[PDB]
Parts: sequence; structure tokens; C-alpha cells
Amino acid sequence: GVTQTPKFQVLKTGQSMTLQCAQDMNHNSMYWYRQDPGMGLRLIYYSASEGTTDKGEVPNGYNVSRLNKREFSLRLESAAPSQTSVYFCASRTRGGTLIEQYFGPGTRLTVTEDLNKVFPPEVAVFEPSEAEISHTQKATLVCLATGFFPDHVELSWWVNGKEVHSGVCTDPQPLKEQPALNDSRYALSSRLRVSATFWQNPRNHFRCQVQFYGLSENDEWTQDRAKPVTQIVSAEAWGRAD
Amino acid sequence: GSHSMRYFYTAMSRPGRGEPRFIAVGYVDDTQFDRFDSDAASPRTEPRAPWIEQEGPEYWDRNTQIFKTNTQTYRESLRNLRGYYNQSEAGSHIIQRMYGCDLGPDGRLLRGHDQSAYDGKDYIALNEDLSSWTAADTAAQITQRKWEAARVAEQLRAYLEGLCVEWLRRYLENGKETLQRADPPKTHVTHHPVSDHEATLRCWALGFYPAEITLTWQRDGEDQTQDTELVETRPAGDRTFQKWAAVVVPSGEEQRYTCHVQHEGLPKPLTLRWEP
Amino acid sequence: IQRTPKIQVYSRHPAENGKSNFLNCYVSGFHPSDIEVDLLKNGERIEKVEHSDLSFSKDWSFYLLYYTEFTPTEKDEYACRVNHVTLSQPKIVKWDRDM
Amino acid sequence: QKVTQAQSSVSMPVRKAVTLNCLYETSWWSYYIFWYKQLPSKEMIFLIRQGSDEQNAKSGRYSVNFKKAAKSVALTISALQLEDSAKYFCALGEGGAQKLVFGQGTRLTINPNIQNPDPAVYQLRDSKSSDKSVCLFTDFDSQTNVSQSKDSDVYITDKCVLDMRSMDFKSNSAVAWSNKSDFACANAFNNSIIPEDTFFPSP
Amino acid sequence: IPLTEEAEL
Repeated sequence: GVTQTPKFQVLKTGQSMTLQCAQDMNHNSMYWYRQDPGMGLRLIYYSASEGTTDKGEVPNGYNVSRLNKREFSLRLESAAPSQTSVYFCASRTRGGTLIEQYFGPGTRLTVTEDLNKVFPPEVAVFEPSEAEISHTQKATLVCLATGFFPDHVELSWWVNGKEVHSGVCTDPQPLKEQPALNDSRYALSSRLRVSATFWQNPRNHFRCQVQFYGLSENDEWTQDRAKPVTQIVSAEAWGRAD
Repeated sequence: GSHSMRYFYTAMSRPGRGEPRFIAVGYVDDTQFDRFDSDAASPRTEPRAPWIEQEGPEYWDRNTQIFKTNTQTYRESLRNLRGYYNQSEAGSHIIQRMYGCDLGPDGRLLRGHDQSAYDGKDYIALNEDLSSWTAADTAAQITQRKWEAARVAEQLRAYLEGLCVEWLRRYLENGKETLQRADPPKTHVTHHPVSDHEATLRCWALGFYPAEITLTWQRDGEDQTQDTELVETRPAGDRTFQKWAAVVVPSGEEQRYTCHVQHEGLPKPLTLRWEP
Repeated sequence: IQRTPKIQVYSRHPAENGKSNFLNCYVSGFHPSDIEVDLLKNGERIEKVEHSDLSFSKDWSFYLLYYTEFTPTEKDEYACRVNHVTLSQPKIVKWDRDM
Repeated sequence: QKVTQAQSSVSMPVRKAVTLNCLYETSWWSYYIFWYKQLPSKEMIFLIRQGSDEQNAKSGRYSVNFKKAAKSVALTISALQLEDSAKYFCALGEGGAQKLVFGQGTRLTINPNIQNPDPAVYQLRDSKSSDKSVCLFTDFDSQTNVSQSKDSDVYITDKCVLDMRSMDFKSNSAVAWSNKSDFACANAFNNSIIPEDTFFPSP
Repeated sequence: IPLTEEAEL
């Protein structure tokens, strides 16, 4: 329908970068919206067709180009920390009554003054409490991802190979480990609850997989620690009867 | 019926002479009150009647915003059409469309109108029920399927029954001193012999508005319509119109001929004779 | 897709020598819209001639009004010169002052 | 001020119905209103459209109360499911080529209704280095809320709901953890309104 | 007032 890349991005202050958007639906009007953490969406630029682009509630710092009807690109030019936000592309038909706009998956973009703030997650799984099992005949696993920046993570549980949703609860929003600091690192917890019987079978496999989004290989890292690249940090646990 | 509003869109492609050109004019009855032309330096919506200039700035910006977007949409439609008919991008083509609402004597919506033409021929039309279309040919049926799927008929029916009626009334009030004031035609008969046997009698009507009028020559109270030579009602240039009817009559029978004139501005239908 | 224009040459007010007026040329029933039109005062074309915004009729044919202010004299001739793609050569229509 | 959603967040028991407010300001003679629902993944999905010259819109469980005169277009969701938990946005689309001004969003939380409350705080053992631990506060009813602890190196997640669909069983849970050795699940949630009948096993 | 938005032919 309406595809948008990249889906995640980190930037150092003063950087340029382009978000790409392409609608496969044959629409005519395209939009670029910006959504700050707790706010709503606000239009940046939009176009009614190729060769024509208009503002714009907040066009400053952004340039745009409708290179053709299927594609509409946005630029950041000089990345600023205030430009940290979720950039949404949008597409819609003209004429008739079905004029609603269709949004792309989005582009979570953090801008940081110093890329030495970027850290992968440390992921650990904590096994079910014995008291819980004797009290409820149910066993809850807890996955904990900590010390990551930006908050660009995707957490998923896998049981015996299959990705699982039933019995799963992941915190809606990651939390600042230091709500005082500006570029504080985040933490995200998840729960996977199954029957004690299920957990008590040692042949059962429970894996917590956390996809992080940081730097690329291309990036010029210098500091002494390992480069905080896009990767997957994992932890797991197997059945147990005692 | 009594009052109406119309918009006339013309879009012409011109390969090699630039991008497709879009022109729009708006009439209330027979008074043009606004225009838009994309070939202008910096295209803008402009007044063509003093009474429309009671609208604030926001009005004109809004209209311009719309006609600007029509410019693009029709450029995209000219492409589509070229595709529908398999025509080269070397030839010039025109799209025309006229739509609007009619009021009764009592501000009620009589009926609605919307028609599109391609190269001066019927293409597609919104039917009287404002819920169906009549395509002219196979190409037009492609447009129809998209418009049915997009629910265009519903968008129009809401407009022709909604905004179109509200705003037509709004204009009739704002400019009632010129839109609802009927100008009767100045009349008079002329005589001109063609030979020794026959002669021409011509009935004139000038400076009248609206343009709807009925000039009929009668012989002994019987309409000689098939024998009556009419000319197209024409613009005087001051917003009033002109017209004349003519007949060839035998010499001596001149007095058996009367000229009747019907117009909204005449209290009673006029009857005229040649008066040497 | 092509139909030749109809021409009417006339004045806004009844012609009176020495009295200022407006010379009208009304072209209609033509298609496509591209058309050239001039008002000729004694063969010489008149400048400052204007025209109404392009429009069309129930049958899709276009119509334009060309006009220029003028003072008719008993001597001067006025005609309308029109060229269309349906016309092999420009048509001239002399102004008929009579009624 | 152009678009205002008066509720920042609203809670509702499952099965019932909720109304989300949205007031707007426009001088346009033609416009549209749209209601979108945003997922935790930030994904922005479309719900229902309301034309300025349309009857009250109804799309399945979504209905709209359009008060054109008062410029109010409140959304109502009936038969509240647990998927309805999300942030709901009200967007004005005035045009033309309509550039949306969005409300600031309402946070909708659908509670599961706990028929067999059983509030307890369990301590889970580390899988790898078995001394670091995390605290689980679970099986309390939707009435109870969870807030932070006065400490700086003690983190407490917002409660969230999980549904063991294979058992038609739903429960509330909240997680807490710390680095300190003097940290114990005993008082991890001390400074919270937790039931007296909260199960604290030993050690 | 014109039709607010034109459908594509």
C-alpha cells in the first residue's frame, strides 16, 4: 500500500538524511507529517502531484520533492535534537467520498548531540517463581531489556520455534532509566505466561528476542567499546520440573 | 426554472507549447461572476461581477487553491483519456465539463447537472437521479467504474443539494439589485423590401436580461416559426443581450403580421406591428 | 471534433454618427477553442481590443466576445476578421449598420 | 485550539462502551473529520470518516455523534474489546487538498475485569547469574493502579494486561527491579495502594 | 462556490 523507509534512524546533530516514501495505490495527494512524543501529527509538506509541492505547518529545516506520482521524499538537512520525532508519510485519493489518508509504518528518528550515547540492549530472561506455580498453577516469564539508546527496539517471544502473542504483555512504552537526563537510556519489560505444566516440561523452549536499531557498518565509530550496530540481543529459558 | 448556477471547465493539452491549460468560469443565470486561468503569470481567482467582491480574502484564496488543484487533476485526466483511446502525446486534446444546480421559483433544488466532454463530444454524464452515470462509449465506461468505486455520484449529489444551493441563494441576495432585477427589452419593427413582390419584416429586442426570451412572428395570430429567421442571442457587452426575428412577407400582407415578445421583464407579452 | 464559428458584427447601442459606442464581434459555435479575431477599422486592425473569458454552450461549442470602444462616422468602415482551423482562409464580416 | 480532544486518557471495563470527545474550529464550507487509532508500534490505522454534509457516520462498532453547530464530533466505541486499547486521534481535514490538523490524542485503556483477584508479589530468579532478581506484581484487579517508588535506582513498569487465550484467562501484571543488594520484593511496591490481602511468599 | 475537489477522469 504505502511503504516507508527507513523505519528507524539515529542522527548526530547537524546531519542530513532522506526519508523515502512510495505509495503503490495510484493516489495523487501525498503528505509528510511529524509527530512529537506526546503530541499529535502536524503537516510539514504535501504535494497534489509531481513537480508541485506546498507547505506546511512546520516546513522549517525540511525540504521535499515529489520526484513522481508514486514517490515522495523528505529531507532533514541539518538534524537538530528538537527534530526528534516519528515522521509519517501519507497518501490519499481525490474525488468521491473515500478521501481518508493512508499512513506508512512511520520513521522513528532520534537526534543526539553525541553518538557516544548509543548503546545496545542487555537482555535477560527471569524464570517463573516457585511460589507462583504452587499458588496459581501458572508460570510467568519476564524478559528485561536495559541500557539501550535510542529507544528503537522490537521485542518478541518465541516458544518451540513459533513467535507467540497469547499470554504475552509488553510495556506500551519504554521508560527512561534516568528521567532527569536528556539522552537517558531506556528499559523495556515483557511477560509471557503459560501453564505450570507447560513450563515444567524441560523439552520446551522459551526465547526472548529484542531487535535493536543503532548504527550501520558504514558508520565511522572511534571509541574503544564495540560499535553499537543494529542487531539482535537475546536471552532464553528452558522447561524445569525441579 | 427561475435561477441557476453553473461552472464551465476547459482543459486543453498542447504538446510542445507547454503544460495543459485549465480555464474556469462561473455563472449565476447569465452573469459571469468569476474566472480562473492557469496561463496567467501567478494564477489567481478573479471577480467578474461587483457583488461577488463582498466575499472576504479567505474566499478567493480558497477558490484559487481549488482551481490550482483542478489544473493538475485535469492534466492527469488528459493523460488517462489519451490512454483510453490510444492517442499519441503529439496531438492536442480538450476536456470540457459543466455542472451546477437549478432553483425553482421558491429556492428549492429542481435538478442537478454534471457533464464531461472529450474533444467536443458527449463523454460521461450524471443522470437526473444524481446517483448514476451515463457513459458515451467504452472509454467512458472505464471512468464510470472508477467513479462508481470512488463514490463520485454521492459527492456530487451532496454538493448539488448542499453547498451549490446554499451559495447560489447567497449570491442572489448579495446581488439582488442586478440578479433579480429584470431588464425588459427595447423593441421595434423594421421593414425592407427584397423585390417588387416580397419584403422583410424584422423584430428587434435590445438591452434585455436574462437572456431567455421568445420572439415569434405571427401571421393572423398564427406563429410562422418555421418561416421565422432567428439569430443567436448575443451579448451587448454590458451584461444585457440582443436578438432579432425576421420573415419574408408578400407586399400588402404586411399588416397581417404581428411580433410577439415574451420576457421575464415584461409585465405582459408585447405585440408589435410595422408602423410606417 | 471540429466545427466552424458563427460571426455577428454589431454595436452595443444603435449606431449614431459622431456618438461614441462599442463595436462588437461575437464568435460562437466553434471547436476547438483556438481562434484569432481582429476588429478592422478601414482595413487596419484595431489595438486595445479586448475579449470575454472563454466559455461554451449546451452543445460544447465555444463562444467569445471581442469589443473595442469606437466613434462611428458616416464614412468609416468596420469589419471583423476571424481565423479558425476549420477556415481555409480568414473570414471577413463587414459591420451591417442597419436594423 | 484548532482541534481539541478534552480527554488525555480514559479507562473502561471490557464489554462496555466509551465516548471520546473532539471539538474543532474551522471557517471552511467544506471539510472532513477522521478518527484514527495508533498502536504501540506507532502504526497509524484508519477508523471512520465524517463529512461536513453527511449523516452521523457508523462503521461497525464505531459511530460518530456529529454536532455541526457545536463543531463537536465525538467518537463512540461499543462492545469494547481488549484490542481497542490504543491512542485515538481526531483529525480535521479542511480542503481542497486537505492538510490534517490532529487532535492531541486520547489514551484508551480497556480493563479485563478480574473475576478471581489474587494479588501477589513474586520474586523471579535470574537465568544466568542467579542472584540478580526481578519482582512481579500480578493477579490484582483492574481497580488497582501502579506508581513509582521513592527510590532512584528502583524501576517499576506501568501495569499491563495479558490474555492467555487458550484458557480464557486474563491477568494484570507489573514488574519492578533494582541493582542494590538491600532491595527486596517485600517493599518494592510498598509505596503503592496495594490490597491488604496481597500474597507475599517467603523467603 | 465550485465543487470542492475534482475526481480524476
